[PDB]
Amino acid sequence: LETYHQQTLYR
Amino acid sequence: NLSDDIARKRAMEEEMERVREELYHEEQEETQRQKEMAEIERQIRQRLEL
Amino acid sequence: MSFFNLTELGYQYPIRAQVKEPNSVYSYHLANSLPAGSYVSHRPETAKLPPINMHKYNKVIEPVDNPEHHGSYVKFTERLHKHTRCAKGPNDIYRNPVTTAQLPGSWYRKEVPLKQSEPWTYVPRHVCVSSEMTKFVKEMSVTNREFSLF
Amino acid sequence: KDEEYREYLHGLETEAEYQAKLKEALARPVIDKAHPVRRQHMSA
Amino acid sequence: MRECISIHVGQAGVQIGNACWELYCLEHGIQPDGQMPSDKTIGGGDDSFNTFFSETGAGKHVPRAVFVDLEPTVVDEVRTGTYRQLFHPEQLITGKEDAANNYARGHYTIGKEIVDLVLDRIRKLADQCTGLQGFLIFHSFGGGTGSGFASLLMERLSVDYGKKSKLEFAIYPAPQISTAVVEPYNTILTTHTTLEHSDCAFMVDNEAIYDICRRNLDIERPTYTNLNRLIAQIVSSITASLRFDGALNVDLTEFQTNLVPYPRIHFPLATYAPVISAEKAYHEQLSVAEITNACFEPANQMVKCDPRHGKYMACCMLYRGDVVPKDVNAAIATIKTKRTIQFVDWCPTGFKVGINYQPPTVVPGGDLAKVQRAVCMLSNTTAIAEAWARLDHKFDLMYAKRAFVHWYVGEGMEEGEFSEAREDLAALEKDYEEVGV
Amino acid sequence: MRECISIHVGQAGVQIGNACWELYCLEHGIQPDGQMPSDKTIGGGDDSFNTFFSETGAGKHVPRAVFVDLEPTVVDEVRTGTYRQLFHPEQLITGKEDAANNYARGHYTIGKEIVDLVLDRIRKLADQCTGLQGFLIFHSFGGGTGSGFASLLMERLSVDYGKKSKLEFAIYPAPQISTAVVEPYNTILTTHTTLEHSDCAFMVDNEAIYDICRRNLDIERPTYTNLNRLIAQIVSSITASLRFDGALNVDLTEFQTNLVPYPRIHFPLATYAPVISAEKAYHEQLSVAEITNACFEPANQMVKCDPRHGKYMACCMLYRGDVVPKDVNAAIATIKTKRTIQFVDWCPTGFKVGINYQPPTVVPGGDLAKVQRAVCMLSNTTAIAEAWARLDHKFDLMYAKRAFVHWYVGEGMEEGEFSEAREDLAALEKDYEEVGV
Amino acid sequence: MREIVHMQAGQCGNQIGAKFWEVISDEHGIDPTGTYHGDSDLQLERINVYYNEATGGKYVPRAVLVDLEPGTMDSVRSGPFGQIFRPDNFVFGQSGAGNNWAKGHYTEGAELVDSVLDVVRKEAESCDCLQGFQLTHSLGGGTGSGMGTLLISKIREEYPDRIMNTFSVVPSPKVSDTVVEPYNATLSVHQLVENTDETYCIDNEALYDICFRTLKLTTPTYGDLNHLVSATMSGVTTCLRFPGQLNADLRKLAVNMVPFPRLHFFMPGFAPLTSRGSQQYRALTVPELTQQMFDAKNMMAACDPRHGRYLTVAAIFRGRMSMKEVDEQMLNVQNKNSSYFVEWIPNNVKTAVCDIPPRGLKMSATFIGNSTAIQELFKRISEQFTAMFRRKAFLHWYTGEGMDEMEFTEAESNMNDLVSEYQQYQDATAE
Ligand SMILES: Nc1nc2c(ncn2[C@@H]2O[C@H](COP(=O)(O)OP(=O)(O)OP(=O)(O)O)[C@@H](O)[C@H]2O)c(=O)[nH]1
Ligand SMILES: Nc1nc2c(ncn2[C@@H]2O[C@H](COP(=O)(O)OP(=O)(O)OP(=O)(O)O)[C@@H](O)[C@H]2O)c(=O)[nH]1
Ligand SMILES: Nc1nc2c(ncn2[C@@H]2O[C@H](COP(=O)(O)OP(=O)(O)O)[C@@H](O)[C@H]2O)c(=O)[nH]1
Ligand SMILES: [Mg+2]
Ligand SMILES: [Mg+2]
Repeated sequence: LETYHQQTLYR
Repeated sequence: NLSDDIARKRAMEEEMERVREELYHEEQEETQRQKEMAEIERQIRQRLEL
Repeated sequence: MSFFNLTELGYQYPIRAQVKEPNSVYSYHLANSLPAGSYVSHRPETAKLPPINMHKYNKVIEPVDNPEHHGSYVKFTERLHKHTRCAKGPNDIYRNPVTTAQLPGSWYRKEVPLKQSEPWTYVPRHVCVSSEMTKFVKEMSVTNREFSLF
Repeated sequence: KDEEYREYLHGLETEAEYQAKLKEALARPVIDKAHPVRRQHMSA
Repeated sequence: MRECISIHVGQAGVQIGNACWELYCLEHGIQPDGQMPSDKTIGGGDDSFNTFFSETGAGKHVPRAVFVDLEPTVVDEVRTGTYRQLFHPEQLITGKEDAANNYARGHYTIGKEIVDLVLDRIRKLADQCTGLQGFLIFHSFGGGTGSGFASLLMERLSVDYGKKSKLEFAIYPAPQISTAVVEPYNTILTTHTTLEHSDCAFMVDNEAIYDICRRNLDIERPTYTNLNRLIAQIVSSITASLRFDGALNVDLTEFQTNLVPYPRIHFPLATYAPVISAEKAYHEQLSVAEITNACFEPANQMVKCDPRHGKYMACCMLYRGDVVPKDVNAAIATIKTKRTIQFVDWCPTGFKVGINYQPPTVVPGGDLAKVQRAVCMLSNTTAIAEAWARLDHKFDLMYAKRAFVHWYVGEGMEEGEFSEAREDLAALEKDYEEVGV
Repeated sequence: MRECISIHVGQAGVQIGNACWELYCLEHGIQPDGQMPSDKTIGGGDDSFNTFFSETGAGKHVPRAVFVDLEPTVVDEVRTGTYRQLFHPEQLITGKEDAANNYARGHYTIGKEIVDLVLDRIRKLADQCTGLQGFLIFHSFGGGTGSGFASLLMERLSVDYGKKSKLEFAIYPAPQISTAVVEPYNTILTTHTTLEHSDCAFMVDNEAIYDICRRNLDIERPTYTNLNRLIAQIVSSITASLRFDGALNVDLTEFQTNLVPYPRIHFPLATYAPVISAEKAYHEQLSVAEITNACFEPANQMVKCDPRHGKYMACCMLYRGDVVPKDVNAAIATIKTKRTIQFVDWCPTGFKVGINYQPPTVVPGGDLAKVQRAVCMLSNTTAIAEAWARLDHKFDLMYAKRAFVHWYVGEGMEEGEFSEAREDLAALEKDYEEVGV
Repeated sequence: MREIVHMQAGQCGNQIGAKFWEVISDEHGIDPTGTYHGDSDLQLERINVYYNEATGGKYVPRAVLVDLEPGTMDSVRSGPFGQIFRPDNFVFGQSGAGNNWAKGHYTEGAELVDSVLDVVRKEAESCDCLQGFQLTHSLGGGTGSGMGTLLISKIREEYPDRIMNTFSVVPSPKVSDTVVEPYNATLSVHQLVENTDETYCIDNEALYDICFRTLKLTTPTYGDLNHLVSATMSGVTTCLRFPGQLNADLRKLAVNMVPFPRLHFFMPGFAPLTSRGSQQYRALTVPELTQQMFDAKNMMAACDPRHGRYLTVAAIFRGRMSMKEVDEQMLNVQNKNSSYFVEWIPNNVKTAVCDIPPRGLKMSATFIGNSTAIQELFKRISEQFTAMFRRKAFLHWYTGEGMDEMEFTEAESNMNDLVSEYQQYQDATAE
């Protein structure tokens, strides 16, 4: 779940 | 000690022959495997030339 | 996977599930299909956000060469005929036992005695010591047959 | 009670594994046989 | 010098032998690799092991057992299990073709291919045995090896050995719980030919052990491991007077001449008490009177049948632990003054008491609680006529139109053996009713 | 002092010597290169190695052996192997051509050209040694060199050395399972010329060795290595009385005068029989009664022949290890009171025993276990007449149509000498029948 | 050391048994190449039951691929786990199928059964025990009902003491796919009756109903049906390959199921069979497993049990479970449904328990039953055969290719007497 949280914080 | 010396010699001889026939079998397999491509390349070249 | 992709109904590897040291696994990378140069269209099934780092899913089990038997049933058969029992026991090569016939003898730890590991199982043995003439008759009657003392 | 839970997590991990392999198979944009005319069109 | 040979035949026999030799090794101190650790503990010349374990001099003890089965799938698990370096590897006798649930198959064609090697191994082991107390033969009546090959082995042993104490431990079929389908056929066939060759024919019923383990063990889902552990405790309580000194010891010779009245009525019922768990052992007194009252109970009988509808011909009582004889006598007087436990009229004295100081040894991971007092009660009652009646009622119902008979008659057994066995067991029932009247 | 010369003839003798001198060197402490190991063994003095070895002053022990093989392909294995710096080079004699499984070729053409050299080497060894006990001729009846040149040696040596006891270890062909095809011809030819010169011919049969090491040793794939290892164990158990100090010492003269009743019945059977694998040996007592009962069993004779269908002339027990003569006497008493072992009427006292305190030596990479007790059983038995009759049958239904006779005729044999050989073996049959009646 | 020789024949048999080899290879821990990659010895104790070892660590299976046309062999090789069969037991013809039992039995099929028997003789006396044979085929084709029946006849003649079973994908009126299926089925049941030890007859329409129902399979295709049949095969034969609390081999099943010699027609079934949307809504326990076992939705041979009476019924459980629970469930089923059971046979449920579960399930079970309702399929196939043979249906092919009509009449009579034999014990009273 780490990688999708990156784009969650991005937008 | 005399028994362990003989056991060491037999173990060394067995290892040295085992690696030997392993090399023979695997080199035979490698040569056959290369001949397998050689045959089909010969067929392709023959078809193109004809 | 395996049986109809029903998944959450047990282990996909029921024996490999409870093993202390399982086999090494190979995280393979598939040669995809197309050559090194081609445009790929994003099909309207994936997403523009990246795919899963598929490392724990592309797996395949390679064999290991333990010195007990080299993965060979024929060598297993002459070991069985020679009656050479395996070195590591079922309490060592497994976790808690798979088959239920391994339950008799699952408390046995090779490194620690039972009394030291748990003290509540200590039973003081009440045995009568064999006397001198009883020891004499017992050691003699095994060796000889035509001799009897009262 | 710990081992039955380890079985449950192995089930959930295989669920995630099946979903990941399913997404890769929704990917892999060649669809199996891929007749050589279409194959060379996609290649060039 | 007293010592016994244990023959475990069949899958049930082999598994009971596994769970029994685990208990013997644990209570005698021998580790699973066969080595007594000793370590200069409080032991001062222990010799109790030499009733079951032979001694080749290296510190290694090997048991006096033969694990025979005409199928490799359980003998191989014995060979690969924890107790692998314990038994003699030539005393793990196994066959090639599986004898199906078929008395004819276990007795006639492939039964007479491994019996000679089994007899040779038993002959060598008994030549090793100095003074042979007897044979403990463990099997089931479900069929195949436990009914055919066991009967053939006892037929050979009664010929070539003579008057030796052939104690037998059978897994009798339940009235309604069953695994196979020709179990009445196999049990009817094996009773007729173990009637004249077994000195004692101890019974155990799987349904009764199931109800015991579900009722007072507080085990909702018991298994064959728990069943064989309980049977192991029963047989250890039976045989421990040969090994550990007690206040009054009884062995396999007094054992039969106190239990069996008549040469055909030799079918004892063994029950154990207490079979309580540790949770309920924490709240009890566990006196001798309590344990004897638990022994003489219809819900604790193991061959399940109500003994209130029967007469007690003889009762062998085996006490283990810190048991004093006054409590034994008081409990026996109390249950004699009780009006329910009524004995047969030719029997004003009907108890054989045996006291032993050694308490039960708890097996870790087991189900039975560690107790300092135990009683194993051995009934010889007339309530087994009901079990024989149920077995005949199944057998004639199956045989009334020749169901499954083609297997036996194509294997080689003739048609007349079924009728002979039926009339023999009917004679057994009329003997039971004429001795109960 | 108490030394004995070992002549090895043929491939079947040379391979036995290769498996035997290894065991001799490992038993006496001499390294493969003929030396004491690093001069650490030398702390005192002993003549144990003097029987089969001789000092050359500085540090070197050479063996009293003569290796002969006409084909130069198994002698060169010794001359290039590990035991290159042990044998004297002139001892390892070899020829140029091959006898080619032909008794006439090995006795008349090629055997007549190297016999002077091997006899000169035997003369040099006899002058080197102080007081001779005798010779051990290791060979096979077989074919070729082992039939022709061995018989030529035992003619030209028995005419030269006087009586001078000449023990002959012979590999005897199997009842059915043999390697060559002219083996019946070679056996019939060699028994005519090895009858008036041999003093005691120990028979060993390959089928019996295979069956013994397949059943007792659990080896499903045996070979000549295991076979010659067992024969080496036999010759070690025989000569341990000469080499080492024991309670009762039984040497070569004891062997002849206690195993040869009449001067034609000198064909005994050697059974070394505490043979056991390292897995079954740790679970057994391996005591004196067991190891004596193992020899008197038809499934352990090292010639394929049942001793039950026959009578014993005399018996020689050779025990090695922590063995007591009184358990020996108890074992012999039980054997004599046993009914299956049948003796002759004219030999009431028919046992000679030799006790030795030396434990059996263990060879690395072997299959026999480290045992504390060994017994070698040398029996003179009437039952060998069936093997002689089988070889007579095999010879008769080849000489009926003169198969494989032109080879011998061209090599130099007269036609009738086959008929005198057949008459000689028929007289041997009549002698066995007359002494067995 | 027991063993099973596999003898898949026909297109249907080749596909089903290829799926069976795929199912059993990773259960024994064998890669598609053939190298053992298992970790424990519970895998590599009973490899010899289904496999032969070759030099180099390879494990060839023990199957004889039989066909009469190329293409099924090519599909088997092109499929996964295809490069593990030895390319010498690939016996196949070069003329073809045609759903003609005469073409499978008397003519050019029969000039290849010699080669098949030669392969089977090699592969049978290559080993020590030879417990018995499996054959997988369909009773609706020329190379499944001709080759299968010829093989069963020849091998029952050659080895008349072993265990030797067939799996027999039966036809059906709906989902039929062939018009001469009644002819082939009625003319091959005649050979299956006196020459087999047991037949586990399997209905395609029942498999389709399983796929539509509880599996909830939208696009089943011809792979998941073979997966179900393979699961039943593994559940039947798991007691030979793995240790258990109560073990029961094929001969034990044959002894404890078939009471009279012409009654060996059993009904396979498997449990559990859930949906992907319901995989996590019901715990996998012994009573739930027993209920799904005795449910008719998991029956893959049609024959609704309520229109009949069970004879001997065997259940083979896999997984760690309690014999108390298994035996009390087997008791409770018999006590509750006392009407649908034979009154002159008490305790007629043969229970076997193996400790090792299959891949993907913590526990599983296999149903086989000698139900009376198996007469329904034989009745309807005989109905179609007597509707066709009345006004001389497709018959010139069979007659000009080499049979008489007396064979057809004999097959119809020897099927109708089997129907009557099963009908006899549907209402027979004890006393
Ligand atoms: N108490 C107890 N009974 C068992 C056990 N295993 C099997 N049984 C009984 O045995 C019956 C099945 O027949 P088996 O005893 O296994 O048959 P067998 O004597 O081993 O001979 P085979 O048919 O060759 O296996 C079942 O009905 C059980 O009641 C066990 O471990 N403990
Ligand atoms: N025990 C044992 N027997 C052997 C061995 N080698 C050969 N033999 C026996 O010898 C027989 C064959 O005759 P050989 O002794 O080899 O003949 P040879 O003495 O070498 O003389 P040639 O005929 O010239 O080869 C076979 O039947 C074997 O039984 C061996 O290494 N060990
Ligand atoms: N369950 C199942 N049935 C099949 C399969 N292949 C063919 N069939 C059935 O077999 C019938 C035709 O028989 P066929 O296999 O062609 O017999 P063959 O010509 O001898 O090989 C059709 O009705 C199909 O329903 C398969 O892989 N699985
Ligand atoms: Mg069994
Ligand atoms: Mg030679």
